[PDB]
Amino acid sequence: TQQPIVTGTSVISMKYDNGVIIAADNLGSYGSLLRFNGVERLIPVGDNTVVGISGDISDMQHIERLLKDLVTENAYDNPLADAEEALEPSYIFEYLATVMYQRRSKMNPLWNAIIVAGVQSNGDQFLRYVNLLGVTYSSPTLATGFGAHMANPLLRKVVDRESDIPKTTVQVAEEAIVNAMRVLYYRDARSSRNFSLAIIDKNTGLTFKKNLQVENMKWDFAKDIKGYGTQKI
Amino acid sequence: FRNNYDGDTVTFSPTGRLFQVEYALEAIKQGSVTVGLRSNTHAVLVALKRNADELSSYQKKIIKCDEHMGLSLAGLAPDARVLSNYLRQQCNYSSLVFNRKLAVERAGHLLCDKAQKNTQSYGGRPYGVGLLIIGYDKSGAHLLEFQPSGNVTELYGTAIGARSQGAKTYLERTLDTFIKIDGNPDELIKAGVEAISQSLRDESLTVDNLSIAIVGKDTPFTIYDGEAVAKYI
Repeated sequence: TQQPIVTGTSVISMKYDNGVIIAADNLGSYGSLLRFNGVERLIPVGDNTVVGISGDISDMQHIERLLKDLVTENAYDNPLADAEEALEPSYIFEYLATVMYQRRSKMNPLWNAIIVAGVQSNGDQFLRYVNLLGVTYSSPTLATGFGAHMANPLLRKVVDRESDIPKTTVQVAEEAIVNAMRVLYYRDARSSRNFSLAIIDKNTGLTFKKNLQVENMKWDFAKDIKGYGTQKI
Repeated sequence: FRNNYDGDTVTFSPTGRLFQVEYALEAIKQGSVTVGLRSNTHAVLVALKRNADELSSYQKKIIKCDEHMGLSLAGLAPDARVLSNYLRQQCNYSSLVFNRKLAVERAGHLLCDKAQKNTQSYGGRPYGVGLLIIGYDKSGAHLLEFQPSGNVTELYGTAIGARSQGAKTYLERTLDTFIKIDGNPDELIKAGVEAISQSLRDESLTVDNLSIAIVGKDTPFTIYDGEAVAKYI
């Protein structure tokens, strides 16, 4: 049993017709201190999988080492390591889910919320979540922490059910994701303006965008607001 | 000579030989014959079951390890039970932890290493059984030959046991032919029964005497015995 120290906030994601999109800002909080700003919380595994992590950063780094090892180990005595026998997003997830549940079962959890996004070898999209309790679930859209409360409602307006997937394009999806990130920047006190976004498309492959920034924010209406009730000036 | 260097597996002879391993290999040669061959869509196992009396049964020689993998044994049956059980567990681990079916090539590496440990340590003994492993994984049909020395090899076809040499030359001849028996299991099996009968001498393969197993593209590893093999005699 422990307590998170340096933490990463929301991780949001959704799937579109040709793949999945996942994003997460670059902040590493220390309580209410916005302590670190160059933290990458999206971990690419191979070229068909990206793992988004929130929660304790020290544990995130541990999961990173684990993922690198998975790649190294899968390459051993594997002549088809970059072909038929490369790591599938589902393998990477089942692995992490296993670890997450074993650790909570030993009363020593990896204090994180994880979302594994990718495209299977047969082209199928992959989006599944696992957290410190070992709980897992899939949905056309998935978000952790604050994003679960504010991103999902927005992302679900694009893909409310399975049949909305084929009707959604990368442009629509990426736009929804970028807007959600802005909303989270407005209301989440542990969020950052800088973030990374990655797309895993069954045709274009893995696109990993770094250093994005929330833009087009509305703040002007603030000038009109004064006092907290009766004040006029 | 030999007598002074064949007391245990931890001793090299003056020429670099390991007699205990070689004596274990001898248990295989004394074992009933079994054959294996594969095309590009299937892999088949044909084995001659041996009986003690005409009042006894014909000891099974094929063990299923998973829905996509199985093997045939020649030599000490108990040692086959042990090794196949270890294989069943490795296949199981792969599915439960990684939601991935174990690659036949990996299964072979695992077996090789398990046998190798009983050839470099004091107190233990080499395994006294040979195994033929067939399976369909993410890279098609496969056939492996396992020797107690720890040597495992991937082939298009092969045979082990007494008089196995007959069937083996036959396959080395029929190669270009059966390797193309794709999409037609009955043919591959017949081609197997023909290879195995090339090692007969005592009697002729009867109904409760022949044992066949197959696995492939859309065929879970299944074992056929008795009436089920009648249509092949």
